[PDB]
Amino acid sequence: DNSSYFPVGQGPEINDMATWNGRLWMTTGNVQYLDYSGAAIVEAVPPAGE
Amino acid sequence: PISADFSEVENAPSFLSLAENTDEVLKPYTGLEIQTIITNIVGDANPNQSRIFDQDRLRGNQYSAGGLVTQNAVSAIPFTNLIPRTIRVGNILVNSANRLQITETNVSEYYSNPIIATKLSEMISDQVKNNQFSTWRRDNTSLQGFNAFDIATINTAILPNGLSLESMLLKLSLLHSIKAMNVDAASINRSQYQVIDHNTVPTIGAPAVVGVNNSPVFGEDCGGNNPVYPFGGGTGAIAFHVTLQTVPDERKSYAIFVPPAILQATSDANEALALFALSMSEWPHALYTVTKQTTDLAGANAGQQVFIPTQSTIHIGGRRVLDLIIPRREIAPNPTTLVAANAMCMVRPQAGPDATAGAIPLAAGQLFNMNFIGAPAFEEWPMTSYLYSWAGRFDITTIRQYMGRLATMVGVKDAYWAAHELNVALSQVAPKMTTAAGGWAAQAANSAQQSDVCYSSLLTVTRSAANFPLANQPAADMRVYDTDPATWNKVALGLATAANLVPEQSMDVPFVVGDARASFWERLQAIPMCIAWTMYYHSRGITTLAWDNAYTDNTNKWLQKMVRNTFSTTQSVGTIIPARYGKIVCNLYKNMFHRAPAYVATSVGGKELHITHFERWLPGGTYANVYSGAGAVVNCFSPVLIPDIWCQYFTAKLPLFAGAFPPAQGQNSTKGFNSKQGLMIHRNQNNNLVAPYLEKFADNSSYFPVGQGPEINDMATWNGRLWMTTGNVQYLDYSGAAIVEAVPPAGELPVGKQIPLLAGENAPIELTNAATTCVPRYSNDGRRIFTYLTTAQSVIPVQACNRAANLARSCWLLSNVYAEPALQALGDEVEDAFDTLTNSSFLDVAKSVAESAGEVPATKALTDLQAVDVSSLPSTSDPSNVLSQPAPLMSPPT
Amino acid sequence: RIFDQDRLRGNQYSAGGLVTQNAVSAIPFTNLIPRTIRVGNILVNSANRL
Amino acid sequence: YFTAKLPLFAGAFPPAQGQNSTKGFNSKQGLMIHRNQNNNLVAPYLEKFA
Repeated sequence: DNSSYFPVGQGPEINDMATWNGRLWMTTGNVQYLDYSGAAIVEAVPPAGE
Repeated sequence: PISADFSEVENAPSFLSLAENTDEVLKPYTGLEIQTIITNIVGDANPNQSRIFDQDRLRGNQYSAGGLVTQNAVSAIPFTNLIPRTIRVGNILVNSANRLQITETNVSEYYSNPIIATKLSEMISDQVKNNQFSTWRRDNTSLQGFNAFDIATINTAILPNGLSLESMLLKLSLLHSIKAMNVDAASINRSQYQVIDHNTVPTIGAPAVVGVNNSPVFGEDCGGNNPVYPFGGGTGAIAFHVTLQTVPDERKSYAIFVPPAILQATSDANEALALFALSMSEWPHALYTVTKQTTDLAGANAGQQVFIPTQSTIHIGGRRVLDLIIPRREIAPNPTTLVAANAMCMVRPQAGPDATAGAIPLAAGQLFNMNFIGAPAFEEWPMTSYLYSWAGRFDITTIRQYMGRLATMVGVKDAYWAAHELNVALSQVAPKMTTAAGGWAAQAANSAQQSDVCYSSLLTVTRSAANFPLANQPAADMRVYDTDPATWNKVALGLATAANLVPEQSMDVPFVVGDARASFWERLQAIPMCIAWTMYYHSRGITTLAWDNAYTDNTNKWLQKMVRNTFSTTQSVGTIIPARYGKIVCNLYKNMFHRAPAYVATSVGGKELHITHFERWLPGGTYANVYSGAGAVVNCFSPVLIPDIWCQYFTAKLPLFAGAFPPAQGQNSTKGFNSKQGLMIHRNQNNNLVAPYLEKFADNSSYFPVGQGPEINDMATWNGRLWMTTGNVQYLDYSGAAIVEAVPPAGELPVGKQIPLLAGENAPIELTNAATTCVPRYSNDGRRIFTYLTTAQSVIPVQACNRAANLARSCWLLSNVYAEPALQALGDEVEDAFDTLTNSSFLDVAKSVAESAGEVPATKALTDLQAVDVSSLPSTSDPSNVLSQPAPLMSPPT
Repeated sequence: RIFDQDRLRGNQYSAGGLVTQNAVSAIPFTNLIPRTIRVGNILVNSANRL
Repeated sequence: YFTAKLPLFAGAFPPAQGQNSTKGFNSKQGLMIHRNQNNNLVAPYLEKFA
């Protein structure tokens, strides 16, 4: 129940293997930081691949 | 609950059964009981994702008396706090013609849980006594950055009462309730803007703006950029002191310390100081405003409406001027020079980010010039202007952390929750009803009747009679506790403690304090209060004009008692005592909702008693009454505020006379009670008037005997509702004469407020949105009132009482559900993984602090060793004890 | 006032699902015989034998 | 109307009877509501794998 907005008072859970996979996606040269619908998030983002 | 068949209404509980004392423990009413019924959100959801902007109505299918079904029928949530100062008129937004609402509080000292001096105080007295052997004036007694001569004078002459903290927590809760409007429009109800202005439509996209002193009309701006108190009309004064010596003699006794434990955040602490100063000066310091974009019902014309929060107009009296005594950064000799002072103040106060005009003008961010001995001149600021500047800077999320540190010093859980109960009780408000035949009505735009409003207690809210600042004070509406500066100073420095003051964790702060949903949730907490007060006033038949004159009248001895006992105007042993019949309403609440109201203790001679907000109202107000469709007043009904579907769909258990009319099912529809129930029909000299089966005493009292009034009897009241719900009742004397009270145009009943519809909604039909239970029985001059029908009109209903005929009625098509309580704690909280990684350490360090109130690692056994003459230490000859109440024994005869 | 107590009264349910409130029916019997009948709003002599 | 026995998802909607008309299954049945980034779309209780 945390798929697009986290439920109030809760945040992401520790899970190593998922973080490992996230590093695998990042270490490719063209990662894209978006949300569940595929829209932009409010944080500033690196020029692509940095 | 809604009834399914006549078998269910016939087996409903009697009123006396629900008013019995109940002994069991019960959970607090968080308002989420109503949320899971009128909303998509069962269980949790993020407020952003839920759009509770559209979750602001009761919805359902309705069944008509004629057999048709009206799908997607609707009803407004009755309560609000916003007051329009600019009403839409003729599709064009314009200035309000009517003066603003006001409220008054009776603040005072009362005995609280008994208080006792701490070990730290004993150590201080021993330090002084030991110091007396040496001709050295020395500063052993300094604590937390305060002067040694100050800790000595804060350690003297304790007051028995106890400590409250309640008025402090009121001011904080009112402020929070106002800043909670500042969040995005997606999570405030649409209806909340249109309870009083039914011709406007708010826009979802843009958040509301919270300003100060902006109002167009009746001088509501309190001097604008140059401010004054809205009520007194004056201007305050505030001064900061490193030490108590620089305080002028006229007011060295009223000084308050500002403990270092607040301001410990690396978050701006100059603001936390301002919010400590705000919570002890007089409230309101200015009239807050909520400006919101809105549009015409056609969507055509757009504008910025102005609103006044109901929290911003209630007067909690107190202190115009303050001396705030700031902690010292570095232990040191008292700063005879200035640079020794400023570079050693733990915080150096400065004005907030807003400019002000008038005498002593303040540029934004201006710095206060510190007070110290031998200074060239004394310096102070007006406090209305000092508070005007920070007024835009507070917000919900910072109040949450503030109160989170405040909780660490003193427990604030139960006290805050009770203060929040007072908040809801005094701020939520609803417009008076319009009589009609059908399901909707509203008063003419920008009329005096449109804006007239009432409390959850069915008492009307008073209006101002002249432009602000008000020249003269209104009567008190309710009485609250006060917070003594003296024992505050004692408690903040660990020198004193009480069982209600035990320190708590920052996580214990109740959920409303943080959330953006809090406005909606306050809106939902006032309904059960009206349900309780409504069942109370409707159990007896007394009319509005009759309550209105009751306190004084000499026509009947019973009526004077019946009002004198509902208000809190009694005392014993120097403390407040709860109203005698407020306990009935409290019991009635506990029995219907299976939830316990928040309470606070009063110590009568050391015996604690619980006061609830049901028991602390004061006499003076007019009672709630409906208006005609033309605007003429109607006196004849008992007091009413809300449609009875609210009363009957949200209670776990209910009184019999108030149950819903059952659905048509084949042959059966509705039915009435007869002589087999102990009842009997009234007849008079006229042969064309018929009154229902009623009590047998009804035969022998055209006038009630003095010392006596109408008695509870559910079934006769039910029959009275059956006569009323036909479209053509007649309200008359035992003889068929007209009563003195003003009566509705024929066949009309009070009905709930109209609001604009969304696509797919339908308006409520017939009596689906009316009040029905308000059956008059006691006239102003002591007569009974009878509901009559003509003979031919009378035949079907009487047979319905005899169970030989059926009467058609409308109903909601809604089933019954009532949840077990959603949360025990009164605070939301969830383990994170780190909470589990670091569990036990927190669990015992917590308990090791809760017992550690007023403790230090040095014990008397160590500090004895350093003493010169141990036998003469006062801690030896005076072991400390809890002070008794009203006062500790003195001068005993040996 | 049993002058007005001269009918069967009650609610009726239709085959189409509507409810007709305050529906009525006459008490069938009598003994009085008019010898002057109202006709055209104007009262006139009876045409029929006793 | 012509089967001796039938699958549950295909049964007829029940007749109105006094208060009751038709009703739906919830989390007590093992189901749960779908929500997305949009705040103005709601989907029924469905499977948990949904």
